[PDB]
Amino acid sequence: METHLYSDLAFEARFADDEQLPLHLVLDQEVLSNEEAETLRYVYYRNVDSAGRSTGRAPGGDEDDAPASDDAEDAVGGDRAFDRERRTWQRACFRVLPRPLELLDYLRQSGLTVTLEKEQRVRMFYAVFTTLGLRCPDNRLSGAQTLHLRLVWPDGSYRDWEFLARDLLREEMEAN
Amino acid sequence: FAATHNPWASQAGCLSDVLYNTRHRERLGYNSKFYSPCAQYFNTEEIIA
Amino acid sequence: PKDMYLTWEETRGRLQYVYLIIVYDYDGPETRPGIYVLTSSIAHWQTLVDVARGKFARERCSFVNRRITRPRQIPLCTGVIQKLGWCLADDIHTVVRLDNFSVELGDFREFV
Amino acid sequence: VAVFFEPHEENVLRCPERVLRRLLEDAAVTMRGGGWREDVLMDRVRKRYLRQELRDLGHRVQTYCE
Amino acid sequence: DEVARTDEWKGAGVSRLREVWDVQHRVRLRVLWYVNSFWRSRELSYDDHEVELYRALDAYRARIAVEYVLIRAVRDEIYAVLRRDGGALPQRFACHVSRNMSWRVVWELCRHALALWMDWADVRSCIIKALTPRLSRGAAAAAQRARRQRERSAPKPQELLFGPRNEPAEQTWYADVVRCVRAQVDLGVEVRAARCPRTGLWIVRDRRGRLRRWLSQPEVCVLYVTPDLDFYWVLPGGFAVSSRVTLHGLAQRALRDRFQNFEAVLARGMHVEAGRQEPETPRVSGRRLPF
Repeated sequence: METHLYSDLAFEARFADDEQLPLHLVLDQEVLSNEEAETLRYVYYRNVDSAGRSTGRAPGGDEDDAPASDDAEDAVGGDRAFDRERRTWQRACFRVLPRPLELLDYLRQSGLTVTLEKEQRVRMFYAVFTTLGLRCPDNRLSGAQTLHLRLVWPDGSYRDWEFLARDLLREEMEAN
Repeated sequence: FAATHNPWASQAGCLSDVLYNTRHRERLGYNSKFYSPCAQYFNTEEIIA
Repeated sequence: PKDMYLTWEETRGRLQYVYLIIVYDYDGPETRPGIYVLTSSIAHWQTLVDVARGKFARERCSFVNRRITRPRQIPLCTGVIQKLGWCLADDIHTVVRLDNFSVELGDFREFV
Repeated sequence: VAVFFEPHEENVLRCPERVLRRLLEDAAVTMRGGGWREDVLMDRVRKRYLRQELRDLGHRVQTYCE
Repeated sequence: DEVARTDEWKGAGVSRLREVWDVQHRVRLRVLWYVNSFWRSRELSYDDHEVELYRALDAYRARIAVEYVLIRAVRDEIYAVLRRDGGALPQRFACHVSRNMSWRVVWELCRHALALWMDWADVRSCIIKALTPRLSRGAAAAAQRARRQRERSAPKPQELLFGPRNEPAEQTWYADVVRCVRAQVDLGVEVRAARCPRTGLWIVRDRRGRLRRWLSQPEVCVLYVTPDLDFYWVLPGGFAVSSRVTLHGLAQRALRDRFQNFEAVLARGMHVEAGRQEPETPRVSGRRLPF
């Protein structure tokens, strides 16, 4: 719970350099296993734009459109392709609660006041509270953007889930 | 109290170093029977020792 | 006094040092300072302050909350440690009082 | 009792009398254009989004008619 | 009273909980919507024309399809070199063989296994997993240094008599094991391999040193890839066909977007020294009291 407020205020204070918008999430047994959620090191997100590459590169053109050409020496470009690939990810905050709970009764056990339209009392065995950012380039925002959720365990392996921006804001953007 | 009065013969990796430092003469290949009267001035592998 | 006494221990350390600790809880409107007498097996000051910070972080968040909710009023401190001496683990007596007490009137050492 | 051959770098397995090589080439060129196993995922997500938006049209035609 | 944003954040509460899926409909994660976020007070506009969704689905199609078009390139290279040599393949892997044996049926089983492996390709396979060390950080200088150390001249007696002492006869190979007695395909397989010094062929063992014993089984077929992207496809009897995997018909940033190997940063319980034996994981667990 406690990470959502902090990330809200952080994206508020960092809004003029990048116009990211907060995206407070919860993950549960439908996503990753409890053995995976007990050793989950950190998360990773990336605001890939609507039509093209990503946010962490030049808008028009780069030196990564070229073929790899199957060489041994600079197999994929060299180190600069590694730097471009490392720069485009941003680290979101992270908080995992590895005990079974109910979300609404948890938030009422904290100070918040959930007023849901009908009792969708969701139950889960472990709740990891994550909070991504999604970009608006101008103050408007296209629905054709997508996200890339990257979950990292300390062995080096990862998993990737992707979803668009349209389904995220299908009703809540239409509620404002 | 100048820096060096023979800057072809003093820097580590110059000519008269690599011609007369005995480690460099081992890495060049030389007859050890021939005595060189400059060996006593450029053996800073052992002069430092 | 049974009310002011507390510890975070099984009190099975041999040399039980004592420590006066007060805090400043700003959840009340003015202040609700919880005065406390604290024994401990631990003797060094700084690591004891770190354990107390681990135990009293609610008063620290209350302290920062007082700082944001009232800028003109200066927050004074958060708490002050002062050791008094040391005893033995059998010298306690359940009002809990001590039969022997070596004294050491230490200094008011603040902490946040 | 058993008889065999020790392996080498100069022993060669020949083509199978070109009666099976031709069906190998048939299987090569009958699958140059077909299921690429790439747009099958696009097919699944397009079918699922199409079902979703068609059911949304059902909710819209059921409520906006009132 | 300059009342804090935290208290109005909590007492403002959360509007509604909305779940959402991913694009492949695999995971389903839930999203909260707090009212006291600054999301409301920026007055954002929002619109989605359909051509942008079409281009987004095409770009996501490319991002999913890069692996399978690499596998299709592998299959095309196999068939290309199999037409190119004329059907005559050598034995590159050590296995004792018999002369009186039916071999056309092994060709039939090889075609069958090839079609089966093309049916069951996946992103967790040989060429992708062997490609992940190639995309790494220090791969460029490592391959350059290995190339220079390979392409060094014959040493004179000077560096042998006074210079420093000179100096990987085994390799870390990756394998896809397919098998048609049960139609069971095995994807992520690691094989230790080196040369047999009595001959010129390869010996394939486990990391334990099992001397991997599927090559005698007449029904399996294996694909081998090496870290220098040398290619091998071995039917039973030790005969195999070799090539190079060609990725030059593919973009670069797609390959780094898809499965570029990860680099980690420092968290708690990690050595600020580089490369020592770390202690255990942080391991925030629910079996203990969380302390």
